[PDB]
Amino acid sequence: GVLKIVKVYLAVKRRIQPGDKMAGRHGNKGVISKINPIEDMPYDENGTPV
Amino acid sequence: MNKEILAVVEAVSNEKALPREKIFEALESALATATKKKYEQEIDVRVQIDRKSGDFDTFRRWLVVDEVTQPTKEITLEAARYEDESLNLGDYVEDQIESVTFDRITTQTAKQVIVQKVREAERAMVVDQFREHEGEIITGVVKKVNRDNISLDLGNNAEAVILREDMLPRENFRPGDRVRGVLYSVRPEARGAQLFVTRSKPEMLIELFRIEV
Amino acid sequence: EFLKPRLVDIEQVSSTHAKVTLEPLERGFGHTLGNALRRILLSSMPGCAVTEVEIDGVLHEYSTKEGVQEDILEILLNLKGLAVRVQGKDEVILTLNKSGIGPVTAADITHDGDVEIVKPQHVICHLTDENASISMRIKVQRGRGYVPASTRE
Amino acid sequence: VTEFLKPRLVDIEQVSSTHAKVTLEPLERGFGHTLGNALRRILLSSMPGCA
Amino acid sequence: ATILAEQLEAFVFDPILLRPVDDLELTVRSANCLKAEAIHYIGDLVQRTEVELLKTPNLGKKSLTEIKDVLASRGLSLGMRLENWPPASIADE
Amino acid sequence: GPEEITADIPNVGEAALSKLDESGIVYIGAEVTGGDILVGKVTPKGETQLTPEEKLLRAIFGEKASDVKDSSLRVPNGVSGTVIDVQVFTRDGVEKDKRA
Amino acid sequence: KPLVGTGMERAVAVDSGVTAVAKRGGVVQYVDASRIVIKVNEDEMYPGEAGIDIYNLTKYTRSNQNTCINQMPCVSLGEPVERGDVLADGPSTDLGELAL
Repeated sequence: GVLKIVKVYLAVKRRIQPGDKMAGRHGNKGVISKINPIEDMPYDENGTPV
Repeated sequence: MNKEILAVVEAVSNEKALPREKIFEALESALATATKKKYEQEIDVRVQIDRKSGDFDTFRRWLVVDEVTQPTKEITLEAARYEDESLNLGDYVEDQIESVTFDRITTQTAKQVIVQKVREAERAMVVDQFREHEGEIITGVVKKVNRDNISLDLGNNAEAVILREDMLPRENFRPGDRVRGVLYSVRPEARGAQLFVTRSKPEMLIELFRIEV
Repeated sequence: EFLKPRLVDIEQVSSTHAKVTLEPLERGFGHTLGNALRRILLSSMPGCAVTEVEIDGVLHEYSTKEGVQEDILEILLNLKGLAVRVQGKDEVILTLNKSGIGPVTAADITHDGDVEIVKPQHVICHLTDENASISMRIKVQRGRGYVPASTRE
Repeated sequence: VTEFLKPRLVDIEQVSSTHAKVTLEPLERGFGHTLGNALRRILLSSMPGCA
Repeated sequence: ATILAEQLEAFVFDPILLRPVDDLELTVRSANCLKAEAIHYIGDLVQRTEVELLKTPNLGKKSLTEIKDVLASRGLSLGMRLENWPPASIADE
Repeated sequence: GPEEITADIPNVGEAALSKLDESGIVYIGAEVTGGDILVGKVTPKGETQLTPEEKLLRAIFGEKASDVKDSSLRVPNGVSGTVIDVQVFTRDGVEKDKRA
Repeated sequence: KPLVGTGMERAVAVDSGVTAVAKRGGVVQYVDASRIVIKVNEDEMYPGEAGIDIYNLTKYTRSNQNTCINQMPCVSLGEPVERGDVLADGPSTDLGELAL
């Protein structure tokens, strides 16, 4: 007792935000807590921010 | 010409003395409103009232003017030169038609809009009823208690609003009590004629003593 | 009576980057003006990046076009990295037409009378057939900072 | 593109005349640190005076 | 603030009417009725009154509906008159 | 009776139905928000109540009872997206509509 | 890619089934985001059933965990490929390695 089935595929693009879980490959987990600007990052005596 | 509206015209329990034909137009535009959203504007209250027909097809209009305001209802004499100057200045000559808004669907929304149109007609009727008296020394019974306002219920399904500014300071009224005064509002009020009485004016007790002696 | 900084030498050592020079400064003002101007230059400078793309035979950005070995999403990333200067407008619409086997470089855009591409060797995508051609419209506008798609079709 | 949010100091909530607490709002994102650091290094490092 | 500021003093016309009638939102025959008098911009269509447009058989029945439909947006066909083309904001610069 | 997938839907206007085609199913490529309509489907009405004005539309639209209520199956929100692929499967015997 | 791997990435990538491993080596003839055509070398080739292989890649489709199992072609045109070699990278792969 069904006439027709309509299936629709939504394609969300989820970026990153404070609250996602990132982790390395050794057990160092962590909730990313603040997405800083570029300027606040500790840079070295070449210029590149970490 | 199914003649359903013919017998639907003569129901006529509550709209006998009320304008029958106007209620058909009302219900017809209400069948045309409900799920319309495209077209060009909306619908048209104006419609060739053909008593015989019953289901008057909503016709549009062109309104002959000498001006350029209301774009879908604008003619001139130079545009009337194509009709060989048959149009005169100021006429409401109709030159267009409209249809309906449907089915299963759209008709309890049409029932809903039919109800809306009936309500508007009822409001007009109530305004006429309150204009018949135009303020008198009538009584009433309180039913609801609003902020700085007292709702009263009279006869023939009639309600009156008592202002707290036109009331006594200490003398406080509540529901279940019966008060009497002279109203002074039956013309422009709000969606009809909000019966606004004033039980504090002198003329209020003018026939109060006359009722006794 | 503080000594005032004046620009002295602008060494354009390569085409991208340069070394401006401020002289003289009293002691303490070096790190102050350095950190201050660094933080202003990284924070908010008027750039000229891209906002909208309309490839011709493409409905949504997750599709694929017949005859180009990259997806439409990769074409959008390669156009996101486009380095372009505009001169006398708020926004501008660039037009791209290319047909034939090989790359679609950034120098194949029909340039207007004020838009100037600064790196014409930039690859966008690779056409890979004899009759298979892309034809897109690109929208490039001024702005400040980072304005993503989710805030603002 | 050049017209930012430009602040004005909303209050000077002060204790006795040689001490104060001056606020500033609204500043564009990331400019609180650069004005605090610029004014801090100028006041704390190089002011004219006598002692 | 005075010290830090002194250390930086060495550093620091209706548009749819002028638009074409072919640029209108309606179909191209609506503009082509105006183009029958070689009028391509809606300002020149505004330069004559709508009644003066009605004095030509180049306008048809649906064309008048298109005329009112375009003129409903308060952009064109309001009975305008200019010297030839330009008002004050249509100045050379 | 059976249900309807067509876009002639009560209680909705232009702002919902602009993102559907002429047969209910959303387009391929229409970037939707959280809580729009993807497939229009109408049958939810059960049996509520009526009044004198509800019986006034009886003989004027060829509707003996004209149902009793209507609400095109509209979806939720919380997620954005872009409709990339639509499948329509039809049990054999049923009329294929224009999009199938 | 992993800058610091263990060399075990190619076994996990090729010996799974997300990449499009070449069956018979040869010369690529037509690369596209949809398909990849290999022309089989003559020292690997059957006498009958003349034979140039077509790899239909799996574009954007739903996985079980609501990720996006894509395949991207990683070979150029006119490029030689050997038997037992990656042609199309899969999800979280790069040039036949394993980039999580």
